[PDB]
Amino acid sequence: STIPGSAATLNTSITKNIQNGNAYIDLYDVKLGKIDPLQLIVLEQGFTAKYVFRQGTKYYGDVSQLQSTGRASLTYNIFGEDGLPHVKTDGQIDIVSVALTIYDSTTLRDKIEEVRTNANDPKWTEESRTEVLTGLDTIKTDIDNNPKTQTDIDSKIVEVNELEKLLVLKLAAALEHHHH
Repeated sequence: STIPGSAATLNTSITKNIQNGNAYIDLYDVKLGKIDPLQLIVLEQGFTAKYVFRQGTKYYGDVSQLQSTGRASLTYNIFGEDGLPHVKTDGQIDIVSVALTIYDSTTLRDKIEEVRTNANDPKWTEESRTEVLTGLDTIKTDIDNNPKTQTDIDSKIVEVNELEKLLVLKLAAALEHHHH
């Protein structure tokens, strides 16, 4: 919840990015400039924070530099008004470390739009179109609102491919409706 003596606390109300006290960032959102890591914490008056990501063998000071998915860390270094690190009551430097999952819904989102476009072709029965769009809407709502791992993203791509196979041609339906 809040590290004893720390001037910062994780903003758990930002449920797209914070779950179970862990952070998640979707590179899709990053490329749209939608993610400001500073908005994920609440700071006491008189203190500032600078974030630093560690991923692989590199530190990154700008969220826009994240380019690979996987596990990483997100740290907020906390500074007093003099620009120096805050030292807490307990004699330790004030830093807030958060486990980070980086994922990318970009290909899933493209896939979803491709199936949507396909499904909207009037050659498909309305009943199959509707079932397919319903499944796509469920997935899209989920990724819009809820953080995922890349494994989960990849599994949803498979679900989307499978949904697309539910489309039925009006031609096929008209010939099933025939009687000899």
